[PDB]
Amino acid sequence: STEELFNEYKLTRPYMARCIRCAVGSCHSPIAIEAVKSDGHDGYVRLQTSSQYGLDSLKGRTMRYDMHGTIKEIPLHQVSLYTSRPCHIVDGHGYFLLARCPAGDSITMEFKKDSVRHSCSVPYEVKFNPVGRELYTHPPEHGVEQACQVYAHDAQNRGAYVEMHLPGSEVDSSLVSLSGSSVTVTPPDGTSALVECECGGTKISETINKTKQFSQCTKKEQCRAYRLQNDKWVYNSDKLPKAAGATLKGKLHVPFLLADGKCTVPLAPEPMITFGFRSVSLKLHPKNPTYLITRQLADEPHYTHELISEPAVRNFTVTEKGWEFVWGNHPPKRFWAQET
Amino acid sequence: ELTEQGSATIHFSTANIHPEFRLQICTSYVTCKGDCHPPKDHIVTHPQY
Amino acid sequence: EVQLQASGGGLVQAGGSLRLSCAASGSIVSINVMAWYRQSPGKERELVAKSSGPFTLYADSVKGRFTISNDAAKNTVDLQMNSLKPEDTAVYYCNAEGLRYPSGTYGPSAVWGQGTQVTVSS
Amino acid sequence: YEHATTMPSQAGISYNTIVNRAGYAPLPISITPTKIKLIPTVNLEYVTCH
Repeated sequence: STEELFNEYKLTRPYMARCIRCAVGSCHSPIAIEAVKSDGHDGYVRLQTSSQYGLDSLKGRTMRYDMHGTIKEIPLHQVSLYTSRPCHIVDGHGYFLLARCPAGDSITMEFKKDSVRHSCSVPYEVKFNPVGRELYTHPPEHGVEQACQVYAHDAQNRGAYVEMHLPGSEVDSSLVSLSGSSVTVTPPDGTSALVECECGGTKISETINKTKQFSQCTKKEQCRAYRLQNDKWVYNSDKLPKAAGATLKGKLHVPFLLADGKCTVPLAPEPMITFGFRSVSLKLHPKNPTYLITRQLADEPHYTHELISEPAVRNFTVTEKGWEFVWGNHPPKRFWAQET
Repeated sequence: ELTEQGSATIHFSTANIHPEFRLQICTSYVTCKGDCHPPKDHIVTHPQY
Repeated sequence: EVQLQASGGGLVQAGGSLRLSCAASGSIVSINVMAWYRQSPGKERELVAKSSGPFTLYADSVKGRFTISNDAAKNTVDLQMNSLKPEDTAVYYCNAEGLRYPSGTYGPSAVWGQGTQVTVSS
Repeated sequence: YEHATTMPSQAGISYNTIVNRAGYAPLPISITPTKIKLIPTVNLEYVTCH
């Protein structure tokens, strides 16, 4: 069962935000990216978005987002995002997205409506971490198994929680309009609004679905009308004003927490050894940059660590006490000389 | 500002560990003498005076 | 010297629900890592569960069927099992790592209990 | 500024020190130890009874 997991985010709504770079410029968008985390080894990254996923206006793959206070929905396979190459969206749940695509320097996320394209790009570093000691850029078809950390594919109630807050007052210039001589305020049906003005003196009025006109005001730009909502909490976003008083009403769990799993890691080619009197030579040919670590079995190791990305030649000396080395991810190889 | 029988407080700076000088006040000379000590700050953000 | 005592388990039919309990006793005040490990015959040891304070972890083949709860006050970890499969036949061990002795002579880091055998019949 | 001081190992008595500066006023220090513990590092071997 998963509806009990989804129940937490039925209590919230999407929210408009500011994003520095839409397709035009400094902009207000529904897809503002708050933060990005890239700690998993296989390129799995977590995006914290301003929209909601998996909830209809319960459906599998959809994006639920906000338009000047009006909630709208789109199929999930329309939105895209990229850093340097086209990324791939896996799944979404609430304010979080799990993505799998290679390294880069900026995150761009975009989608296309019937005629208007929405997008923006944020410059937060995304890093690709190789496992083991064989640097690569795309995981291999075959190799061996290791234990690294990858981000879990499914949602569950973990010990990590976030905080919501009571929403603030949202100014909307659309509500206010000019009558013949007064200012007309038309709050939306089934919701309350707050009108504050200084056209004459200080004014404050809570209207509840009432079309009221105020005297002494001629132009409309003098003053403002807001929107009030009690339910449908919002995340502790830094891009919003806060409400009045203690701003705390619970917390929600964060899915897609990291976990331990089995990892495919490449295997380097076998180095060809040639032996001589108290010495060894390693004919060597790497497919990718790889680490040599070499040690002696005496009181002092003379440990040597080296990164090689080209064919090369190395001649090592070995004594009776012993020599040991690791190339790539092979088990360590120990050689022990003999009198001759 | 000089009063009838008050005491005048004056701020100054010097470069001597053992300051000793003659101060001119408007008709006369007086002798001032003392022993200064290092300040605390190693690097400051104002000019030498 | 701290020791871990395991209890629970036993014989059951396919689809049953059991409980495993591991308790720590000795010169200990606060514990960090509660974990469970399973070892089937002819195979190496593997992790099944991992609990540490509020956080809990699960392996790939065991999600949605095992639940882990830790009580730091009693320093016990309880593993609730539901809807068991014939692949679950193994001996289960409980692990404790990051032990904080209350001075509390500093000693071995990790300890191990005897464990319990769990067998489900098809 | 570094200042070294010595403390007798005995609780129940006070101890006063003055930190002297050539160009600044002396600074007082008052110290009173309340309780000192000498905890041994002990391991457990076995237990016996009737």
